[PDB]
Amino acid sequence: SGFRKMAFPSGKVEGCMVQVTCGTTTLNGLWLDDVVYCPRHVICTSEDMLNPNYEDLLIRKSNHNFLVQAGNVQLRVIGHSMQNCVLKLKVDTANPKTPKYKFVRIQPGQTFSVLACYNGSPSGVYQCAMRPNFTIKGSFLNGSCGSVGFNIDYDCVSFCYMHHMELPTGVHAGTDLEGNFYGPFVDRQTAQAAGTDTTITVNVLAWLYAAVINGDRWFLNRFTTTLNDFNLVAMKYNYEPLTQDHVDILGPLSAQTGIAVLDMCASLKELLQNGMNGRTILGSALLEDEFTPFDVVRQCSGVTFQ
Amino acid sequence: SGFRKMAFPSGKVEGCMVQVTCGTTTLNGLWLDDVVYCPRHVICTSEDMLNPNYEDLLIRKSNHNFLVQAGNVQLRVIGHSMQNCVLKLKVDTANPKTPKYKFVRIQPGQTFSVLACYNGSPSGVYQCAMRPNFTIKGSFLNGSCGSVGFNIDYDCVSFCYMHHMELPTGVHAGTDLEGNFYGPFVDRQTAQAAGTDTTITVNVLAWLYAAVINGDRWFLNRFTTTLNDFNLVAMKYNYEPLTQDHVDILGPLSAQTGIAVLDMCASLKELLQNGMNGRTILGSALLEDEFTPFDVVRQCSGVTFQ
Ligand SMILES: *C(=N)[C@@H](NC(=O)[C@@H]1[C@@H]2[C@H](CN1C(=O)[C@@H](NC(=O)C(F)(F)F)C(C)(C)C)C2(C)C)c1cncc2cc(F)ccc12
Ligand SMILES: *C(=N)[C@@H](NC(=O)[C@@H]1[C@@H]2[C@H](CN1C(=O)[C@@H](NC(=O)C(F)(F)F)C(C)(C)C)C2(C)C)c1cncc2cc(F)ccc12
Repeated sequence: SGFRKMAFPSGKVEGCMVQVTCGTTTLNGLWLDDVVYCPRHVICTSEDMLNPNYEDLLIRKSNHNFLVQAGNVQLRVIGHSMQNCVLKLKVDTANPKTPKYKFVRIQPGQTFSVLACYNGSPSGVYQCAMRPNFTIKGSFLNGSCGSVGFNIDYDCVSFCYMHHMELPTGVHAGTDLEGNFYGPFVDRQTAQAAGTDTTITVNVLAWLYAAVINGDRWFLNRFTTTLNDFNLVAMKYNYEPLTQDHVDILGPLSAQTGIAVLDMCASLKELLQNGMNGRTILGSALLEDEFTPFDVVRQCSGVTFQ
Repeated sequence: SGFRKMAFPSGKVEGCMVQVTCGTTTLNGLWLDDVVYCPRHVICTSEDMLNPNYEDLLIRKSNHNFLVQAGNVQLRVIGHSMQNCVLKLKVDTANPKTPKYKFVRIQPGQTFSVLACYNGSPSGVYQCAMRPNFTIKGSFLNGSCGSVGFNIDYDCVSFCYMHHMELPTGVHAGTDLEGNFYGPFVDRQTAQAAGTDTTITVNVLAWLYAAVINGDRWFLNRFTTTLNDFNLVAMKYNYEPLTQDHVDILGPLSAQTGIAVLDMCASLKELLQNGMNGRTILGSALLEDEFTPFDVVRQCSGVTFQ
């Protein structure tokens, strides 16, 4: 038992991280087969980054303008190109540690592990959700651009996120590995801002089920509610609507606990209207929304990866 | 910016995990050089584990009673011995992935990363503190015994914890890597129980400093307090006493924020007496005590490991 924000083991990703230098800018790259992926704003200078023009900036660069450090070993760049907001640096060595991988784009509401990196050196790993407003509440300092987010499905790494920038509220914005931003953000220094967020309802319900599995039951009640009357209540407290597909996804968790999905919604309703009255759930005094139903089945059942 | 419970990159530990089978019991082992370390209760049966007698049980075993799986590769056990509560299985192959390592025993109040493992296969990584009562609030299911806790200091893995057992409150107990239990727990099936805990005061203060660095300031005040009058207040709310050495350890964080340690104690005093009045700190509605001053300097400054 127990319940933690748990990241995937990071070793397979650690073996892909490298340092990319262009000019006086150093950031992180992802080395898979003979390509290094990194944020294209590496080619910008301080005054470039105000309103930059990346096709112009890139034609003025040469392969030798890019220094790639794999540990204490240098890699010749033998080619370069831009794909959307990432750079693809072709190098003369295939990464012998290349795992089986995929480039996937995730949905707001889904979770992933982030291997925070500086100078190509992994610093720490932690779990994030893609917020409904397409930001992530990460932990990132200067030099962390190019760090990636990922999931692991048995032996295959599905890369979903590359870090580009921190917004003024202290949340983080980036791209999928094809260089397309999550949300309405651009790799320029404008006045862009997150935009209003919502709470991920289906995830909160999944986490209430994790609590019941781990013995917290005080918030249960005999009451019930209909999907419509619940979705009424979610809308007032700035929660996302719950769909029938969310109810279906919660099926396994409902069956394991014996608590019908709509009954747990009645509990959530009461928790939203009454607060928690000084009690806690899974060590939290807030309703937690960054565990998916998958995540809960994962720790409360115990699946591994090889 | 941002602040997360962040684990160390786990790759160096992942390359050490193996599966140990003896009879019908399977658990995890740690393979360093030519030795596999694992909980000695692997040699027990269901009826053995009531009041077991390990020297007797071990002399009845042979090297071939121990099946060791390193991935899909078997390792001959060529020797076995007991050291306190762990088994040392000498195998015929040195682990080529053996990192630089140390076996260290930690203090209640310190933190570490846990690589949860099943059947020798890493499942997830997360951050824990050693509670004042020598338990850890982990996340562990059947088969997770033998999973290890660790810290990384540049390139060297300091192993501090091996998982043995779950107590009835759902917290976890185990040993250091020399086989000596943390706290008053035994690898028998008795009625043993955690025993009363306290909140780790110095860690809460470190986390308030992390909040100030990340822009939460509402809990600040001009007030001050003396160490004695604060330690008075800690004792009522079941917080550990704060020592002058704790104040010294908080020095760097005090200097970076401009908030004297004893001033932050006055803030903590008010937070304990008044609650938080519906506000949050670093996304928490509770005072968090599982980040050390080191941990805070680590994310709010950005140190890596190679
Ligand atoms: C990566 N190592 C670094 N990010 C950047 O350098 C990006 C990149 C240009 C500036 N920038 C920013 O993150 C800035 N933010 C913004 O322009 C905006 F708020 F998002 F609009 C800023 C002001 C330096 C934070 C471009 C936007 C393309 C990076 C990554 N994570 C965190 C930080 C924190 C920092 F203090 C500095 C740099 C960070
Ligand atoms: C490891 N794979 C497993 N732990 C054990 O098998 C240990 C080990 C014997 C029983 N045990 C326990 O953890 C039991 N707990 C206790 O006896 C006590 F409460 F701590 F006193 C119990 C009742 C099965 C949980 C010895 C004590 C030496 C393990 C590890 N982590 C979590 C779990 C959860 C489980 F449900 C079962 C086994 C677990």
